[PDB]
Amino acid sequence: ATVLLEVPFSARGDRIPDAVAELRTREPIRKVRTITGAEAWLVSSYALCTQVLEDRRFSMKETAAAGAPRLNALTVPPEVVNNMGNIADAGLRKAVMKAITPKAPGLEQFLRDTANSLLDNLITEGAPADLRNDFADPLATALHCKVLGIPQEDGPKLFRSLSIAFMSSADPIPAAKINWDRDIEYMAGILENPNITTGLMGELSRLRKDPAYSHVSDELFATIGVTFFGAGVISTGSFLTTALISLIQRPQLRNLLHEKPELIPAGVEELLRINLSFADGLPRLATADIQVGDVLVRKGELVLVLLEGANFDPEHFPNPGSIELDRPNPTSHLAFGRGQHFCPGSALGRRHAQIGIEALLKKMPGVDLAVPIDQLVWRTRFQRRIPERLPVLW
Ligand code: HEM
Ligand SMILES: Nc1cccc(Cn2cncn2)c1
Ligand SMILES: Nc1cccc(Cn2cncn2)c1
Repeated sequence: ATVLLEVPFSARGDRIPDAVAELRTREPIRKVRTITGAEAWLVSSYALCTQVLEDRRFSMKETAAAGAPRLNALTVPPEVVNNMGNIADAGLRKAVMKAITPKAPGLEQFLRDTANSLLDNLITEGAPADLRNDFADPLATALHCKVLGIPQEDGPKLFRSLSIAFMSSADPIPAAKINWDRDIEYMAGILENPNITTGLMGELSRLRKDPAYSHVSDELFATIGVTFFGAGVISTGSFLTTALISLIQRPQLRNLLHEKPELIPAGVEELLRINLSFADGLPRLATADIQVGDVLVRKGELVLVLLEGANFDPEHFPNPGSIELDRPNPTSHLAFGRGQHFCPGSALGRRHAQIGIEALLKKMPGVDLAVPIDQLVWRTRFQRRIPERLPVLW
């Protein structure tokens, strides 16, 4: 006898497991067991991933209900799982979305200058350099302090919550509450701090005193700062780190982008498509009985949308493991989700990666791994796949 197939399959973010293509061909929706012991439906084709993400009866907010089958334990309060819904209900969606575009005057120049400074520091110090801890993550942290309007020197302490806040655990995590309550207290103080007049927190601070928002809670305003910092920094830092591995493993591409930097946006879009940064499928709870493929999903069941299942589906993306800059459907991947919950940071995340890559390739055109790739240490039981260190030379 064997036990029911367990998820996730592997924490390694440098290769896709052969099980994904076997599932997708043979059983593109099938039952699995999560780390909590709950059963769930794992969906792994482009067609069925899109179906689930476009039908709101597969609900994100209902995954927080008491007694539901769970992918992992909550690391935030349960109402926060409906964060963007709560922001829309408070009349804040347009303003939040506006503050996190990469379009603010000076923002791109600030990203380039920050990237170049970080890279000059590594060159001065000499190889090997850790491109996660000393490049991608500080670049994401600096970006988010600037986008929020908060001091750059507060970024490192906020960032050190993230190795716990984004855990994917079978059980509640006591440190996640300690850090959440401290970070909410910090963001509440930011809303009271007259120096904070720019970025997302400067805008929320003004709207908070405007009569049209007088009954929006201070808790929601503070929660927007904590959740957008955390989700944006973990998502951009982890994506850029694993994208740099994919790039370094393709010297030909590396060299093409270095020669013809105008191709960096197309290269980043393919790097998004093939990215393994999400460690788990996106969870949803069925609110009705719904046919998905050969399975009737029942009300109350958990469904997990496997992004690499969609993004490596050869019926949508022929030769899915190859980066091809001339695809006719280049942005149709699911790296930013799809439907109601499509990522509102998508433009920002694209620009962080494009600028980080352009700066790296101009400063370190000969970048290469400084250790055999199998020697990277992949973080486990986490919502992202990331190497603990990314040692390079040039
Ligand atoms: C390369 C970087 C990023 C990737 C790959 C990414 C990916 C995603 C994905 C897959 C979702 C959908 C989740 C779901 O449907 O269950 C999402 C939603 C979200 N993302 Fe991102 N993200 C990135 C950057 C950012 C940034 C920069 C921010 C904010 C500063 C951000 C904030 C959010 C929020 C608030 C949601 C929830 C939206 C909703 O529920 O309507 N993300 N992101
Ligand atoms: N209030 C709060 C904030 C963040 C996370 C949680 C869930 N949890 C409860 N104990 C450990 N984690 C509860
Ligand atoms: N960037 C990202 C990816 C997956 C899930 C989320 C959810 N979120 C909503 N508010 C903060 N985080 C955000």
